[PDB]
Amino acid sequence: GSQILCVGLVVLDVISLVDKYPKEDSEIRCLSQRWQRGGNASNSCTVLSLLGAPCAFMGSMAPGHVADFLVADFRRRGVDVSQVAWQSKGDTPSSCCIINNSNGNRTIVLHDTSLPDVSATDFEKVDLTQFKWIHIEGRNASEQVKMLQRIDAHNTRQPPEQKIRVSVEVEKPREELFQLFGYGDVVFVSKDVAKHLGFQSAEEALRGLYGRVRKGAVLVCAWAEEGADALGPDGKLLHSDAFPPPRVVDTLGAGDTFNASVIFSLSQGRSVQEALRFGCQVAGKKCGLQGFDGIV
Amino acid sequence: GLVPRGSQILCVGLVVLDVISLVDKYPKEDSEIRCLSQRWQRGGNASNSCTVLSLLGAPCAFMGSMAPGHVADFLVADFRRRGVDVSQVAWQSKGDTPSSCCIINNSNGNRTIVLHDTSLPDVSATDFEKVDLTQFKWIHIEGRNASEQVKMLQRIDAHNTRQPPEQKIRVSVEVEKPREELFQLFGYGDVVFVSKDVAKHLGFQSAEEALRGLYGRVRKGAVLVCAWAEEGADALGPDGKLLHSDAFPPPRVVDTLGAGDTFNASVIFSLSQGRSVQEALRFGCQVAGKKCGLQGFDGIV
Ligand SMILES: Cc1cc(C)c(C#N)c(N2CCOCC2)n1
Ligand SMILES: Cc1cc(C)c(C#N)c(N2CCOCC2)n1
Repeated sequence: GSQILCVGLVVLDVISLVDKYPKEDSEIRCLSQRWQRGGNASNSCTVLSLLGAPCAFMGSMAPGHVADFLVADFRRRGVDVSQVAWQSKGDTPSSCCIINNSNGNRTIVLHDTSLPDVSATDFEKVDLTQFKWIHIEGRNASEQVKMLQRIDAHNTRQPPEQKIRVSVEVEKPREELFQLFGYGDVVFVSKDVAKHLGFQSAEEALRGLYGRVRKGAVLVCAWAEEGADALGPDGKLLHSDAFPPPRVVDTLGAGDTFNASVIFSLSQGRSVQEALRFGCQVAGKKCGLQGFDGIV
Repeated sequence: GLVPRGSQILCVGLVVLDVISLVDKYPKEDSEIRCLSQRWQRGGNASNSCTVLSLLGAPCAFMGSMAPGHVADFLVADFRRRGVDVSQVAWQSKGDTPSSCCIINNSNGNRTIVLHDTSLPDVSATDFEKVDLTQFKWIHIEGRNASEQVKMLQRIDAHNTRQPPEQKIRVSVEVEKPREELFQLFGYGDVVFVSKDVAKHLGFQSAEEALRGLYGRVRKGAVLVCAWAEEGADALGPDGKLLHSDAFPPPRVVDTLGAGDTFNASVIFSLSQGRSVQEALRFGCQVAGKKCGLQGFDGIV
């Protein structure tokens, strides 16, 4: 149990860096362009790798020239791809990302290619003994709940010192995913999900959604410039102010930087308060740079 | 491989990777949306004309700037898919292979474009100097970096001076963008294509007005051509006779993107086949009109 595993998506981010967001029906030239390996679980593996944590990525990929770019990027970062669910049907998903250089805002137009998702069958083949931590990016909820029931069953047959710590991410405001609330030691709920459920702050969301988490779980909600908050079994609300850079240039994957940094800090035995703080610290650092290089 | 002497039609200009996404609604800044469909296409004027020439049955070559990388790889495989000779590409050690993001709102049909960056250098006169011209029977230049292209055109003129009339390379130029620097290109080539957009920005309200008002800018013996979409196209040569062909509209209009490039390549093809200017005008109108009722370039011939 020496590695952190992230189960989720790997998407090709085709990036255009603009000085201002284009008005509808307008024609504006971009400042610069780059291809970036994206996908939430995939971005968190980049961050975990830079933090010095051995990690593995599990997600669906389709053989082609794009997957060769993605795989070469994963390998250059030392991310283990041995668990990848290579598919025969479907193309590798790609997205057009417009990054506003003046405020760091990122607009994503995702092309979801109907690539078959990672299944409980794919997960059943995985050797759970090499993993210290397993993070699951909420996608195919019913099929992931089965992956989560499999980790819990393994845990019950293991000593407390050899148990696999589990984290879940509920980013999209999709009702199917609200069952995952639900499972795991740490539950990351997005600001978008929280707002969609009628909450105007991180503290409100935590108080209103805690009843949905597993006994003894920590519910975490980041709220951009408002920093981030956490709530555990003790009922004590924990807050961390954000660490915004003086110039916010790229927020693409900031939330993924936060999740990965919180997971790394907890996996290192640090307190929830310290982990919240470290999450905001690394995410804030990322926001003042293009991509993920130089975050540490 | 071995290209026979005076066998190819060369087009010099832009190649860009256009990523086109169809959306339910225009995305609001800082949001993550899912497009209805996404297409990766090879674009650019000279690039589109190259595809059309291959489909017409002509050996053709593309000359343009690319930087090694994944974008270039996609573009090279798309050129090769269309039988385009890619050996004259000006590879660049600095800059980005052009890529554009187009967003189409499915509801109103509006097109929002994030254009490629200006980082990649255009083909230069020194890059063009290194080209052995003997395998080309026709060279078409898309007006971009005018001062450098003027020298490319002077080089061809020099080459032609030393050749018997049967081994002279025919030349065409396209002034498509309403940019002042491009207007000096009107004085070069045997055939000059002027866009409706340029004509309008110069105050002309019809293809007849544009040709009459701009013919003085062309070199002796040149033919000035202007397509005006639904109004068809005109041509004017040294005899002073305004030639015209009506448009050949398709039953339903599907995709007009690259219709001007289809017209250009078809007029060039027809002229290179020894057909008259009137026959070339008609042929260009027919092929471009058929293209408009088709998605992309499949089945234009
Ligand atoms: C979108 C967004 C914008 C900014 C300015 C920050 C920062 N700093 C940020 N993070 C806050 C901490 O939690 C992770 C995200 N996210
Ligand atoms: C944009 C545009 C729209 C339409 C409907 C046509 C036609 N027909 C057309 N072409 C006319 C011939 O010359 C080339 C262009 N172009």
